[PDB]
Amino acid sequence: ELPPGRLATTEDYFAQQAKQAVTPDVMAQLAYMNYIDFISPFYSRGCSFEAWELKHTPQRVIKYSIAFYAYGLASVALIDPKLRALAGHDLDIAVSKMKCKRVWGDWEEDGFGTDPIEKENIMYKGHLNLMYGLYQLVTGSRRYEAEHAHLTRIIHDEIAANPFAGIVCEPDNYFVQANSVAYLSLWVYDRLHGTDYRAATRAWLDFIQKDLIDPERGAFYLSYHPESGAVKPWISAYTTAWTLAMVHGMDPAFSERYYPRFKQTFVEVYDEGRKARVRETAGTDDADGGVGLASAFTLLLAREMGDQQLFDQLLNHLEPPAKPSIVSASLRYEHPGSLLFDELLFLAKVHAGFGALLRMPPPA
Amino acid sequence: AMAELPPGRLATTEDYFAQQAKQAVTPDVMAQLAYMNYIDFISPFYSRGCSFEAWELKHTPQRVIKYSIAFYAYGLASVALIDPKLRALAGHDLDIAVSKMKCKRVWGDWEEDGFGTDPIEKENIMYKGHLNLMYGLYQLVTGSRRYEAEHAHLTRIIHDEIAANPFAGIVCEPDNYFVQANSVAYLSLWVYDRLHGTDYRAATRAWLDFIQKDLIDPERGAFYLSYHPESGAVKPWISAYTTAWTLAMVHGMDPAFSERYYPRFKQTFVEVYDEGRKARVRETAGTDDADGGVGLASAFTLLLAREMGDQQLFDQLLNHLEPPAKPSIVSASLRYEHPGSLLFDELLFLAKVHAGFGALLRMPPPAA
Amino acid sequence: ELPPGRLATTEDYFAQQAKQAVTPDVMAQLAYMNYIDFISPFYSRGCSFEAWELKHTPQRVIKYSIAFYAYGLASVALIDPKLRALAGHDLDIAVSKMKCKRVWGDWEEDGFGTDPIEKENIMYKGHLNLMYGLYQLVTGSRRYEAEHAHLTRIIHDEIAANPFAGIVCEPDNYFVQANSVAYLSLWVYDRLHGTDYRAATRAWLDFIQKDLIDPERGAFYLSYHPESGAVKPWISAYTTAWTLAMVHGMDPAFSERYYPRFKQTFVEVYDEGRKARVRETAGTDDADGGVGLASAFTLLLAREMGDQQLFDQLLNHLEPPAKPSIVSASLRYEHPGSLLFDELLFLAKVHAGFGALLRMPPP
Amino acid sequence: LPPGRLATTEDYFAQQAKQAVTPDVMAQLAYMNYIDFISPFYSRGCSFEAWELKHTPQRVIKYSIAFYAYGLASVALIDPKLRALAGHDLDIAVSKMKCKRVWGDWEEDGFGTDPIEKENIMYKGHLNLMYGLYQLVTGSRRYEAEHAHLTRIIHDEIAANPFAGIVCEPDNYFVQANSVAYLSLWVYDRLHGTDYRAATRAWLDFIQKDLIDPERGAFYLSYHPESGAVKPWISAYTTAWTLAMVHGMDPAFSERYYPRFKQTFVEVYDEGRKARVRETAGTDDADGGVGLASAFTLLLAREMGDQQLFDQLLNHLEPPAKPSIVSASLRYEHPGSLLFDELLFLAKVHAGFGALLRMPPPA
Amino acid sequence: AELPPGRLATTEDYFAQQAKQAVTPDVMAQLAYMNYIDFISPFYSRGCSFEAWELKHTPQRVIKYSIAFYAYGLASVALIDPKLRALAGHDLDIAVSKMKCKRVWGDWEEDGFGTDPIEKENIMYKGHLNLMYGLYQLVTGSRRYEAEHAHLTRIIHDEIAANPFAGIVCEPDNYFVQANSVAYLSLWVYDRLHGTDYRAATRAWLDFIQKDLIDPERGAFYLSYHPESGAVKPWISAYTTAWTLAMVHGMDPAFSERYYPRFKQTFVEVYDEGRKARVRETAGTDDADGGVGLASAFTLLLAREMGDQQLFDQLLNHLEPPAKPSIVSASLRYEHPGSLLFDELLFLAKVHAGFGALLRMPPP
Repeated sequence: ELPPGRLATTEDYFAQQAKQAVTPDVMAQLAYMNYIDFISPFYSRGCSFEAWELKHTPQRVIKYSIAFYAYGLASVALIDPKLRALAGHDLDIAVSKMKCKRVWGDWEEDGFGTDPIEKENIMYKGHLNLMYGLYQLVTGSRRYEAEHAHLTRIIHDEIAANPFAGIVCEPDNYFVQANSVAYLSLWVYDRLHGTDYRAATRAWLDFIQKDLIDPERGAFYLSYHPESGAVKPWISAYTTAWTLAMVHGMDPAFSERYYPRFKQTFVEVYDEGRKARVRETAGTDDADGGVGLASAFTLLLAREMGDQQLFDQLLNHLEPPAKPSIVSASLRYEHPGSLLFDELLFLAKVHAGFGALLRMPPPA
Repeated sequence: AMAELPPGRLATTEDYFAQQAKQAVTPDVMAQLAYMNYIDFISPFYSRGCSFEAWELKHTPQRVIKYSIAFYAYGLASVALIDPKLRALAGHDLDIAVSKMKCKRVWGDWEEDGFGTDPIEKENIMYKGHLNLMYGLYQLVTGSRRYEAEHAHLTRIIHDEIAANPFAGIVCEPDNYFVQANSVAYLSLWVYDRLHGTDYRAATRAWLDFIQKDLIDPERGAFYLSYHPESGAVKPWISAYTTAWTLAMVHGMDPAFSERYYPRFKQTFVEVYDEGRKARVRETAGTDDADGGVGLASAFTLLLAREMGDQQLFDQLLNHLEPPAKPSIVSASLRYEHPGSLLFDELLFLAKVHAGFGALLRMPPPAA
Repeated sequence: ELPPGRLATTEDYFAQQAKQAVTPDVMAQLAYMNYIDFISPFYSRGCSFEAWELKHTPQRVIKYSIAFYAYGLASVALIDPKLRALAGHDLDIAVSKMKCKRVWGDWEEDGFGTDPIEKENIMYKGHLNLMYGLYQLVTGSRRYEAEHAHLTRIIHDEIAANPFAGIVCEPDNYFVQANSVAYLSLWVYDRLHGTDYRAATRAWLDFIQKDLIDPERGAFYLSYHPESGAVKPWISAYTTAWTLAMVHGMDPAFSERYYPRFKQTFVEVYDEGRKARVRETAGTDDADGGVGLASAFTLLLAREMGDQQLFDQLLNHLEPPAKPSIVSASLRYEHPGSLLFDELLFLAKVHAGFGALLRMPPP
Repeated sequence: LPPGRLATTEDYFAQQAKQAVTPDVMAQLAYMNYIDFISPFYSRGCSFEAWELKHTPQRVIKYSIAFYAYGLASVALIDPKLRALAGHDLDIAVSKMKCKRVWGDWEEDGFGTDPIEKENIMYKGHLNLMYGLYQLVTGSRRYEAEHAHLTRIIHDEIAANPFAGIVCEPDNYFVQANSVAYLSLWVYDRLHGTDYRAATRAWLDFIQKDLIDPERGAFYLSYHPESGAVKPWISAYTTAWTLAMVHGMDPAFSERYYPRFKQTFVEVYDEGRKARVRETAGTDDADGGVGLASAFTLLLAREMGDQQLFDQLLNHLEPPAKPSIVSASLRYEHPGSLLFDELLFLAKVHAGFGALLRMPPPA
Repeated sequence: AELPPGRLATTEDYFAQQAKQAVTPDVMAQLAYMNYIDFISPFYSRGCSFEAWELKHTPQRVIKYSIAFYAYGLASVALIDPKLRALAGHDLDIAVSKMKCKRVWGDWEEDGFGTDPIEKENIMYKGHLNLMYGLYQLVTGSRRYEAEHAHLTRIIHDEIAANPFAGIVCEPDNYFVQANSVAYLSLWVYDRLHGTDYRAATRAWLDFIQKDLIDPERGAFYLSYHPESGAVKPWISAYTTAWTLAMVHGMDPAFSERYYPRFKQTFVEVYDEGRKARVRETAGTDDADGGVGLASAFTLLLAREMGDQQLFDQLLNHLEPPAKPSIVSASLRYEHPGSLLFDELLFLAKVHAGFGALLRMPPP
């Protein structure tokens, strides 16, 4: 029923919404996130990052950690209405910390500018914009509404000005997965305000199927560089898994077309069908190369696509070697196997689908 | 059992509970006062200056220094009641405690976290609640008006913030409300009223009604971890160290409140073990693990057992906490080889001397 | 025939341009250079040097690392038209990083000035000027054309003002290899613009064949110091190998004359003809003394001169002990034997010749 | 000599009669003076390498300089041929004592930017005694204006206070720090024919109330005038230092308490050969607290003329510290306390604080 | 002549270099260490870069001595081999440039003595700088530093004229005979270049240092003099005496010839059946090379200055073999240098032509 190192069944994770209750291990993760003074990640809105120092999070990855926690908390709010207020509180803290210079300051240290939202920098500010929207869908609070409208207009105006569809992270550095976050943030703003910023999405989905995708492999190239026209000629599994998951919330048929191809290209089923692991690129047998996140993002994609078999296989690969334990009702891993480990396992366990988040029942 | 001395214990529970009646501290309490006061530069109460070598040597985290100073101060106030011959020394140490508490090393996390340059103007009640209680206890012990103008100013900030808030009490930064931090601030208003004949303590009844209605699970006798008034969230876990601290301070203001919940608190959290000889405290529900979270459930429950007059539980807890830390006396000064938690020597000192918060509130004026 | 411990045969490297495809290990090197967020050397145009921190590159060597990667990327553009846009993008990043104060700021820290291009400093600004030109040959982009024109004129004007042929790196410190880069940059500017800045080259080639070369040994002296007149009395293999490789792009006959003499002076064939290693100076049997780059620059010169036998012998010496491996389609060395290791083995495996780069067809 | 003793007690006590320091005292002066840059008395500049090498804590440097200075003043009385050297070293001691490395804890702790304006009597009492001893040894008026200014600050602060003496900070009064300040007034009066010392009788009357246990011959650790507190532990090092300096001003005072002090704190052991000093009551442990009870008792035994206890204490202190003489300079491999070489030097030479007050004028 | 165990070349070979007009191969390998490798060789650049000294762990306060002793050796290379004179001049230009950098003189300001290291006092620094200016111009004929040389020579002349004792202090109350020896020799060199008579002050100084500063029977100087107190530190010093007698031999040969045999009896220990020698730093000890640890190395320079081939051989047999020299790629390294300034002082003693020969160097 449960192999060593698994805490709950795949059936149990997929049934949380129908039961209106998170699993006990998800509650223990929420306790890790919230319980201990000063050192839990969601203790305070202040510019303190002790939880991330303790996990040895690299500075450039903090912005991804906060965002992926926020996306998981939005699904907790949909699963269990009794945890919606807590999830809203944690989302307020997530937005507050995301705005701290420890999180965005690499933009200035690299020489690109003193203001991280004014131009470009869509990985940072796409996540921030999606977070502002999810906070307001969950709580009904207008605390960040003026900032949200301002950043949504920046994103709209940059897309409208560019001859390619979307926005760069820096001059000649375009990433499809960073764009996927920014476009989903426009769908959320439209849900809140009755606007049509999402009308830009069709041009983007047409553009990314042109030279940014390998159609036979169902896989995006690593990056695009508009000034040279270059596409870096390696396909990327973690890039593809993230992008197809977010796109499925905006154009389900797009992701349904490429998902089986993606699986054939990258996913290695092993141990008699019990486990799976994901190769990061073509022309290798090695799993989880590059940034080391192909299997963890494919676990999120399997959840988004409703693929219980692949979800179970990947969590059987990822969770047992990391040695979970529950101490004083809080979850810890002795041997996290990647960056963003507890963040991505939490998000995949609770994820209700990006379309379900867009359609979240309005706040009491 | 209260007159037995287990291995790793320095004085009996009977001896600690008899100190006020005998008008003398135990020898190990005196040896703790020697640790606190004796060696130049490195003892914690050597000087009023902004020097923290004693805390560097113990590896105290910056955010915990304010609690270390405050818990030492609360124990020093009880030393003043136990032995009139030590009351002047306790007053001198309280002056140093207040002076160090005002140093930016102690409060400066407020500014580093981005909340402001002034740690008392608004919010921040754990820091400024302890500072306000310290100002009051210093003046009750000494009769000195050295800090009276600052005490009046901070008492009025606290009074005005309570009056302005729609919930009863003050936050620790927007949407972060802690019952234990508020308990300190309310007790500080009782002390100001004792010194000045005022009625700032009239706010207390609305606060006790609010925390009993909304923030306690009355059947378990246990408070929830925290309240977040903007979102309305209550973090849905009960906390033993939060509850032990809050019930101990509340017992000084409304004894009946803490007497109602104390037996239920013990059933919820306290594990008696070793054939009744020892006890250890679980931090939350749904676990068998002792002293999770911040690791202070047993140490705060030792203070609560002293406040409630529960000699049996005090003995059990001290039998769990003290022997593994390996106390000894060297050159008439107390040392521990293996302190078991943050705030270890501070909380064991406080629990060994504690006269009760009601007795501190009523401290008779000093001899001329 | 694949020699032990090698990734590809010498025949395979020399056939890349005819096959219009890089070898799989060259592609794996391009993956190392480009793939991983933040830590790959060609991730961003920003002033971030994590890739160089992870390799323990000394500050003073970063400028050479960037330039030698750039020179290899220009040959990738000629080998495979389908990788020309990638090579162009990487060259844009290389120019951007080369202008960062982390790269040039030793000039100011040493006390020489706040502006690294206005005078002297030809190793830095010679490489930057060659990189501006190669970027524009590969891409057709005029992004850096005004900066290129400005720096080409500074180089022209300094050559015209000096009584010796060329430019110093600081007062009394003249290096033939740094001048070779600067002169090659004038040939590239002339290819792009139809100018005649290269007309200064003949006076320079005449000058360096006086007190700066031992013509019998085919070897340059370490350095010249025009204020004292001093020539440092040691011959240098890495100085000679670099200089003869770049000179072969401007005056092939010069390098054809000295190359066999250079090999007799410095090159030790060993292991029954299978391997070779290069002595850095005369009067020693030790290989790869000094900066430790004689064998690696001789690998580049063997490629420039079309010498497949010596190329094979040197790569059999250099590559196996460094323990290459390919993980997730990206190349790593466990034990690089020198500074600039992956840069110089990359450049020598792809190098099409400096004259072929000069004559690169438009995009 | 028993292992780790360098000279007999008879030899130390006979130095003034022989007009010569012992060879180990000369080897200590060589440690103090010989090696460029790293000897403590090499230069008058604000360099503290000797103290960095001994790991002296910042707050202890002011005591180290002062105790060296007090030993140098006795060297000047022992051997007229070393009086000029002792004066030169005293000039450097005063110069270094004024450096912010030495006094700057006053500002870092938040008490003020001026270390002499008010309070801070441990620092400025030692500085004022040093100014006086420098002028007694040399006849130089180099520091006379500064000496007059600081003497007047001390006189005016004593006159303003309702308790007898001066605090180190508000509510922190130390009898041993006051003993230094009062002795500095006796030295100023010897030099100038003034009567600043008239304050001494009120101070000796005051410290024999709540600050001393007369039956034990022991001072309490500290007094806190704002609260009235006297810390309730007696202190051996505090008592030994205070009785030694007081014996120079009121010999009868120290003679009254010295036998009681010895009964309270001194343990003779090893068949009468050794002695060691407990720091407080209610312990069998020697040298607790700051770890200086035995070393200050060695100074007190010298001041009181107690050759037996001096020998017993030096037999305890010196051998385990493993002295040796290398190139005519004294080193200790295992100093047992802070201020170790300073206090053993001072006790070996000390002529008595009254003898320093009566020092004949220079030749 | 037989090569003693562990030596690179015979004493006969070092003493024959000037007559043969060629340096020995190990001296050439030392010049290669000094000049060959980019960035890390000490004489690579005129810039304020000290990597060579960082690699040897040279203390900051000793850098000024390292540069000066290299410079004095280079001046003798110029006399030994006309073909190396231009190289020696180039290296001397770099030596002067580096000597002027704040890393070299800045202890003067850090210790609190002033912002200008030449205006007054500080004769060890500025005496060496002044001698280096002169030797640079004798070797090259270059007037690059002539204005600075004239300025510093006048400062030294004016300070000697103002003082009631003969010479200049390092700091107030600290007078060192060896530091003064350098400053006086610098006046002889300025006079050789300019036909002036700044050297006229030398006789008063030689008279002065033969009073309380010398033990005439032992042929040994006291460690230091302190004019404000009148103190003379009561220990005689071998390294002080060896350096002073070497430089004085270039100005008053008879002075050093008088005291040299006495100095040897006082301090020099011959051992190993006459094969080796080592030098005691002070009286009243059997220990060799106490204090700063340079008595044997400075006595090797003095043996060379005085033409004493037997003592030179004995001292080099003591100093060089245990330091484990080797030649790698034609460049000299020591595995175990025995003291500060080790490769500098062995280089200088191996080439030294005599301070009188340097003073009278024939033109380029």
